[PDB]
Amino acid sequence: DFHGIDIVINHRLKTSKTVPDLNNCKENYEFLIKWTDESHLHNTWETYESIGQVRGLKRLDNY
DNA sequence: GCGCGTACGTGCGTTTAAGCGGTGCTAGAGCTGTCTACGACCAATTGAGCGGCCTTCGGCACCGGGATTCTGATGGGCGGCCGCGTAT
Repeated sequence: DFHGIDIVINHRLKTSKTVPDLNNCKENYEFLIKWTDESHLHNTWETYESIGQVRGLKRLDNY
C-alpha cells in the first residue's frame, strides 16, 4: 500500500569528467523511477532531493 | 554498582543453491548353490605354570685408624718490690 521505489526504467541528465560520483548523479542526472504498487505508465523522472526519504533506495544506488 | 564501548540481533534487499519430482543407468547388495577346508570333540601324553618357600650380591649411608696440628704447665735470667733490718 506504500508508495515506494520498485525498479529503475531509464536514465538521463538533469543539468544541461574522469568519473562522476554520487553527487554528480544527484545534481547532474535524473533517473526514471518506477514506483511499486502502480503500473509502469506512472514512471516519473526523480532523483534524491525531489522525493526525500522513500521506501527502497539501495536499488537505485546499485543501478 | 556503574559506566563505557561495541558487538551482535533485527531488518530489507539482493542473491545464491536447496529441495522437488522426472528420467536413466548400472553397481553393488542379496540371494542362491555347490565344495571343502578348519574348528569342534574325544583321546593320552607331557611340561608350563602356580603355590611355597627362602637367595645372594651390590648400593645407600653410616664408619675406622694413623699421622699431625694446636693448646697448656714449665723455667732460667734480667728487672723491679720499696720496705723491714742489722751495724757503726
